[PDB]
Amino acid sequence: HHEPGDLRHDLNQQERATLSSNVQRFFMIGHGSLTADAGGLTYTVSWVPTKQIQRKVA
Amino acid sequence: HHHEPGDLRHDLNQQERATLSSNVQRFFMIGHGSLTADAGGLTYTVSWVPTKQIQRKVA
Amino acid sequence: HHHEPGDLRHDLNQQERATLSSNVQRFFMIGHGSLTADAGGLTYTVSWVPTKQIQRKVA
Amino acid sequence: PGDLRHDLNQQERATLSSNVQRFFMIGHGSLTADAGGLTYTVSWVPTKQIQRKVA
Ligand SMILES: [Cl-]
Ligand code: NA
Ligand code: NA
Repeated sequence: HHEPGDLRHDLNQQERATLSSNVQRFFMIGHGSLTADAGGLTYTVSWVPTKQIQRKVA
Repeated sequence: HHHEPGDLRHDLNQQERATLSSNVQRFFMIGHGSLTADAGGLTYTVSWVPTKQIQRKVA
Repeated sequence: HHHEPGDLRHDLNQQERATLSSNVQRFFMIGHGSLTADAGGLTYTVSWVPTKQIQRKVA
Repeated sequence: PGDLRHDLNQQERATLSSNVQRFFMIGHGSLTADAGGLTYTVSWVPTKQIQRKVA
């Protein structure tokens, strides 16, 4: 799988999996923005993650 | 009692929503989209063409 | 286990998609299309007329 | 072009051509058609080394 040079580059699997879950949950409970264009869909959401992760990415 | 936003999720059924949430989760895990440090926190953004059944509805 | 977008790729067979992926990798290496910055990250976009066979499937 | 590839070296540009190629196959991005022909677009964050350069 692709290894992007964004904030996931500094997180371990557990931490990345915690964040993947955050995003999936937010999508289900109505948070963020799902929009469509010519291309397809874009989902965007912002949040403050748990402190353990927040210290690492903030 | 979850918020029900008026974005594209407004046009989609529960199954369609659950499928897309799965796309978003997996995309996060497989390194797609962009995870940046925003003002106070994180922003995750990802773009994709959904599977055919959903594509029919959104296109 | 890959994502199966409902875009034109939905309508193409494995070999036609293989060929197009090659067309795209080639175009990138020879200066075609446009590689630009943000969205957070990179966007690459390229337009082209594919072979007559693929052409008929996609129009 | 005088886009980002202008400033990227051969290893970097090859890496990205491989990203683009793999993303096409794994279903990421958007393949659409016009009266023209086909358009493929995909966005992504490259490996740190390249992301550090283009951001
Ligand atoms: Cl948000
Ligand atoms: Na896609
Ligand atoms: Na086109």
